[PDB]
Amino acid sequence: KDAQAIAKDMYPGWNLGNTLEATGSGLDAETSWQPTLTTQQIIDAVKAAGFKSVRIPCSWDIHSDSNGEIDAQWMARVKQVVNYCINDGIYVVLNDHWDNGWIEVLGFSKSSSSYQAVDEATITSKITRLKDLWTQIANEFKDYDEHLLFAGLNEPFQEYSLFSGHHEELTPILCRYNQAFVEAVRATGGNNAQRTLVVQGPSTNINSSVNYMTADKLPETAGRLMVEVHYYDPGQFCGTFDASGDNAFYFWGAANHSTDHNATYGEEAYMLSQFGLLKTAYTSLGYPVIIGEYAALQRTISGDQNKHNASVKYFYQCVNEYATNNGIIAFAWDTNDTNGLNSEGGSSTIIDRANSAVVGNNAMEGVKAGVAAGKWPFLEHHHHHH
Repeated sequence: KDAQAIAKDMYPGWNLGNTLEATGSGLDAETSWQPTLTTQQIIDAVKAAGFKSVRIPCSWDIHSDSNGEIDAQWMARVKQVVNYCINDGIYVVLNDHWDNGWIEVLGFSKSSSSYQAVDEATITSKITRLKDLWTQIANEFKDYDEHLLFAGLNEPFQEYSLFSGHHEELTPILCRYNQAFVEAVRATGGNNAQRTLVVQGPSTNINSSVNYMTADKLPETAGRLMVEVHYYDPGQFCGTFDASGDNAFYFWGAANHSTDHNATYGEEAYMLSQFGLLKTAYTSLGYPVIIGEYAALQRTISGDQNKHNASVKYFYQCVNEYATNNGIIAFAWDTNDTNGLNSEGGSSTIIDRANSAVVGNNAMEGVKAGVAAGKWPFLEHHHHHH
């Protein structure tokens, strides 16, 4: 089944956050940034809640030896986690994540502390490492069917203090990396020739992506390729910046404002506009898009708790409704932080992994409502049964 075919069955998505991407060297890294060892029961709970796809952030360079070989025990563990999903018919988006910045930062600057332009030797060196890691991964997973997707990178050059203002310069480099990932995986043949692969836009940023990474620059024609961006506007509601205290947003959506801590930008019209850009650039041209991460903070607040809860619901609802309508699959960022939900600072956690249950009921209700309201657009060249 090709990208259009799987996309329509993929929404809504969920992330196994703060898990396999942690930058530890051992299998214990899985429980280093969150507490709960993944199990089949946990993944069953993700399905039971209504999610159809799981993105698995995963680090690999950090689990490699000095010759670049990925630890066999790490690889076996990632495969077990993938298999929990595949056993349930869940689609999996397995990536290479920040991974201590080996490419996310150092593919684009020669320094992690200040911006120092890379040269051809750096770029070709990073291409070769990227193809090495992806050859290993792809070969390991070669016999998995279309339920397994690979995503080559995560948030290329997202680090603002280094890369702000350099997106035009850096996007052509990212296009080379994305092409390298695709080439390496396709070369391994077998199901890997036919698997849908996911390439990332500049800073996984909508505006930069649709500007600098137009469809003619993608590494394959439409068919078995998707494009990934992330979506965290407005950051004071979503958790990326200025998101606790006086500058935080607790209320979101025209109908949900309260006494104070109201979102002042980034509400429903803004979201719709942004998602529309992705339709125009990619999904209308036969490249499904994944919003690989999004979230809102669910908090406990001293003000109007019901209005905050409604705001969280409504945000998840809008993301998933507007994504579906635009041929976009959205994946909730969830780090299994149950305690933050009981504080002003909040948490985006929906699944209580330790109890294999939903604890983020407002967010979850919103996801469900959004998916239900959405109408997936079909871009076909032949009759399908429907």
